[PDB]
Amino acid sequence: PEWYKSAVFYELSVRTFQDGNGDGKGDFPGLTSRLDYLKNLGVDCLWLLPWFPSPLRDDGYDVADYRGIHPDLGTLDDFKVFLREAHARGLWVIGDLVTNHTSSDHPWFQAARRGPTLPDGSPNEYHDYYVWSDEGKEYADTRIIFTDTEVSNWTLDEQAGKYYWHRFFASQPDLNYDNPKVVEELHGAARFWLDLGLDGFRVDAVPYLIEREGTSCENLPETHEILKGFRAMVDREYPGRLLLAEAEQWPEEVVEYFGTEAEPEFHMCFNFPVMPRLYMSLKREDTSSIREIMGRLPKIPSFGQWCIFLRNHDELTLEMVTDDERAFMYAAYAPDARMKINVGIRRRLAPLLDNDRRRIELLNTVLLALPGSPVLYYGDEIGMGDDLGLPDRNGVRTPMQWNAGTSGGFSTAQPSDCFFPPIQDPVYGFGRVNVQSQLQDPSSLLKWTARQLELRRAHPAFAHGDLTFIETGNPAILAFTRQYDGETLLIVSNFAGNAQAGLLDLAPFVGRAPVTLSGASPLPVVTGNGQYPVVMGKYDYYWLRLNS
Amino acid sequence: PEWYKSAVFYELSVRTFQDGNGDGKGDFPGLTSRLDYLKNLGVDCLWLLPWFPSPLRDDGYDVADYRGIHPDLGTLDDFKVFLREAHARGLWVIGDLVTNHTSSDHPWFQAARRGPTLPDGSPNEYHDYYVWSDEGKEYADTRIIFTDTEVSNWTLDEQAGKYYWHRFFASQPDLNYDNPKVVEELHGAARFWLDLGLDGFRVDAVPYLIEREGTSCENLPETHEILKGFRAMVDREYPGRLLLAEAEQWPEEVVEYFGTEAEPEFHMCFNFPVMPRLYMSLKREDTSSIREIMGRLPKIPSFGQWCIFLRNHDELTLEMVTDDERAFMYAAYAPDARMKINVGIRRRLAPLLDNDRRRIELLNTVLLALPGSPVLYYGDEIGMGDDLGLPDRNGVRTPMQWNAGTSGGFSTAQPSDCFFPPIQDPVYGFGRVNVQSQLQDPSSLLKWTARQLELRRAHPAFAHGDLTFIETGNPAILAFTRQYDGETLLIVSNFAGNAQAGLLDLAPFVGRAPVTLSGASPLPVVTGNGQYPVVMGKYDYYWLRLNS
Ligand SMILES: [Ca+2]
Ligand SMILES: [Ca+2]
Ligand SMILES: [Mg+2]
Ligand SMILES: [Mg+2]
Repeated sequence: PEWYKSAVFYELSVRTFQDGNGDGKGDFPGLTSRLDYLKNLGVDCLWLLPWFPSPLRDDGYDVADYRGIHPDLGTLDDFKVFLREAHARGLWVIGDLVTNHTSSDHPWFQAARRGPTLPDGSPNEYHDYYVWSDEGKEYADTRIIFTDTEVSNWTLDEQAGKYYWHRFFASQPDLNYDNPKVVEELHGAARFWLDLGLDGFRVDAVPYLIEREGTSCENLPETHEILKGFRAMVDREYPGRLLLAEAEQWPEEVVEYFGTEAEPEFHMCFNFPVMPRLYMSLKREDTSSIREIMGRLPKIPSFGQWCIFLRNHDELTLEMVTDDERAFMYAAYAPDARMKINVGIRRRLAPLLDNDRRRIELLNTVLLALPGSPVLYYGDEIGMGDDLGLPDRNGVRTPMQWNAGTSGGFSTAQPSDCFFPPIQDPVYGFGRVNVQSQLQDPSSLLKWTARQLELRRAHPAFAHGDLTFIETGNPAILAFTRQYDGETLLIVSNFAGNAQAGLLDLAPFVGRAPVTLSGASPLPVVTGNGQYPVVMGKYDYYWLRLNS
Repeated sequence: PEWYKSAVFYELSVRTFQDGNGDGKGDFPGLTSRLDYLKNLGVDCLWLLPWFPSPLRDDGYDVADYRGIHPDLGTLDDFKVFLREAHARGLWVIGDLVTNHTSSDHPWFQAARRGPTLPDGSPNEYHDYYVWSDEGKEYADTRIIFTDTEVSNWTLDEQAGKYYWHRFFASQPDLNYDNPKVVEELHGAARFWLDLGLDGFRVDAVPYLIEREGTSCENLPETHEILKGFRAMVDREYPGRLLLAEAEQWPEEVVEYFGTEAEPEFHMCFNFPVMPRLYMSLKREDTSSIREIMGRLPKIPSFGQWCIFLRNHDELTLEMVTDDERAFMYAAYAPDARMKINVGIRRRLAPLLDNDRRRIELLNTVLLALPGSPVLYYGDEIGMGDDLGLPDRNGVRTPMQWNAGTSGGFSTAQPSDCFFPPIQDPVYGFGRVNVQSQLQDPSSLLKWTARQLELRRAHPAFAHGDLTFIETGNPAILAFTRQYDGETLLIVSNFAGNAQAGLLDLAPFVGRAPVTLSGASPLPVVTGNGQYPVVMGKYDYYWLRLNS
């Protein structure tokens, strides 16, 4: 199998991970000094949030120069040196190719807003790089994604005197992909970084490339054609590199971003369908949704691989769930109106689960058992907290907490002088939660994560095997098998907060002796009926092999 | 039933709990301000460590005035107010009556070491308050209890020119209970405090009162008869008051300290027999030794109630276990030779269990479900650690950690200036393990202890009911029932570090459904055979009720 099927991804922001020069802002030298950490955690691949020059009105997803490194973060030679030292430690590295849009402050748009004609008479090449309208009347059949800041997907530019289109901030005008000169430019943006050694791209907001009147302007076929073109390029010109879709849609729509095998698109897609159901199942102590949503996922092509994740740098999205489910999830997980944003909840993993470690562990054993490659949001392995006094999703992006010293080890600058301020509240602050402490605690959450990644690493079934739900007879107990090679694993997870009993249907496994993946603790051999009784305490997870 | 059969006890030392005036030493004004915390924790009786005038050569167990308050700790009026404020909250308060010995700085011993006759010529009333010998020959049978420090229980006195007896430090001369004027004085001391309102006493070192040649000078008949006289005193003059005994002996000799319904002695004794066997059971993953020592305990009288604990201000003592048993506790639990003191281990509960919460929760639920009244050591409810850089068991007595402020909130004094210096290492120090953090943390070990004493309080079978083990068919799992009034409880606990299976023998409960005490989750009904399949994760505890 390909390398990315086996990997554990780890998602960090250069700017909030480690500061190297005391300016209060994370940078590449700082990241480079921390690399042994990620090596020894069990991480295989760094996913870096955007590092490009940018005015940071969406924290770097408003790219202003696809071919550089933001001054805050180091120089291009810094990047080159970090990329060298990552590969010297067996870490693959992938970027963010922000394809749908650029900053208002990108040269292309500053040039596009001059008009169709230049003041001499000749055409303005760059005007048609972007999406203009004289009235802004087009595409009304579309939803606004940033509901808490934007009123229209059309904004009037003062200079061009007409309306430009954007699915996100008006800082971030949409690029016009019916212009093949623009498709050129981002093949060329990709080649620039692929030639430097980068192993792949998270591609940003792929469902929103092409708009069309009288459609939802999401997931359209021509969008997939643009994306097949990217895969065609990378397969020919840089074999073995990764393409990783951020497609946040319903499951029938998400499987499309893989593509047939005769004409492929991405290699991997995030499993946005299950992420909200993991949390919902917890509060309801009912796993039905998990199995039904895993149910609506087709078989995917040979080269395909899901990226399973719990949280990340954006809010917990709720835009692809039922009106009912969404209401439930706010009631269970956003008690304060301050916790809500944009059809979503902006909290880090540990506070969503009340800092209860039995629950955090439970959800992480599922992340690593469900089929795919698991990606970890930085700091979620020491149990970091949110800071909601910060605006718009910055609250979950606070600086990494390395030790109990100045700014938690993030900078020698004072927390006031940090890009976002290091958390110091009595529960989740760097005085209580930091890596130093958990390296010297025999029992810490950092240690526990590393151990389960070893344990996952020691059974290739978890990364490569099939999935089959077995029926338990009690919706608080979710159970499934994963088979690959001789291995057949059995994973039983109790989503309720008191003891539960189930009656696992294991008729296909009569004769087999289940034992524990930690020290092969023996269980009764499955016999006759196939119907196996089990009892489980609070949030327990049995990880088991079915000999022979 | 009497109050002490229902109480939760909390052990603490006034000197290391709360400083009031920032002089570095804890004091009764500071303790009074924290009674809200103790009441809210669900504690019922405070047990205080000795608070008398003294030179603290054994943290005040070497007493130099029975009817004063050590000035480190306040005035006798500060003590009255504390006592008034504790009762005003429905809290009992018991003291420590050090009976066997007095400081060498006690007025008595200063007088007694002057000889059997004064200079003027009349007899010295005080000389016989202590046990003198001219040779040191006598009582050659006895063992030294402070094995690391004293070579001889006899010590020459420079001034009296003859040897004096001490079972503990040389600076703690033994009182002589063959003089009835000593029994007189300690009845009067005992009265002094009971007249002020104290709800009883822990009597210290009871086995070693009277010494007789040709015996071990422990547990003697004449030591019990002195003690029957104490019970008789409080029985008559102060009905209600608890007598409580520290008797660190094998089970048959421990049970003598209650002393039949005909002429009673103590209302309560520390269950020293089970404690080593709980720790040893956890590391063998084999609970047999817990059942064996509950068996060898004979039934105690009607007024009697065990005192169950895990840790306390002394070392985890091993003086009363096998050579093999002791070798296993030393190997499993004392990797540094330094952690050994006086046949036993000087470490706090959280270090002993590798700071592992699943394990701390395990033992504590066992503390709460075994018959007896449970006593908690101060700060093991937040998971405090130890400081081996202090001498002679003081490592487990560092100041309480209230918050992350100046000395963990124990004082405005710098930690260099505290009586003992607050713990500050990266795992257990007060920047990470403190009460502020855990009152604010939804899922803290403190909140856990409270929510888990409330469960205990909600079921009088825990306090009063019987005890019956059941057979589980797997020595890793420890099950018992407890029955009182309607209620039959069923407590199943896994002592292994990975999932275990067992077949519980529930034959006399067929037709009956076990249900969960938390959130009333019912399990499969016990049927036909009675043989109940169960599975259990890492250090699980099932607290169940049996309908109907
Ligand atoms: Ca677009
Ligand atoms: Ca004595
Ligand atoms: Mg910097
Ligand atoms: Mg003081």
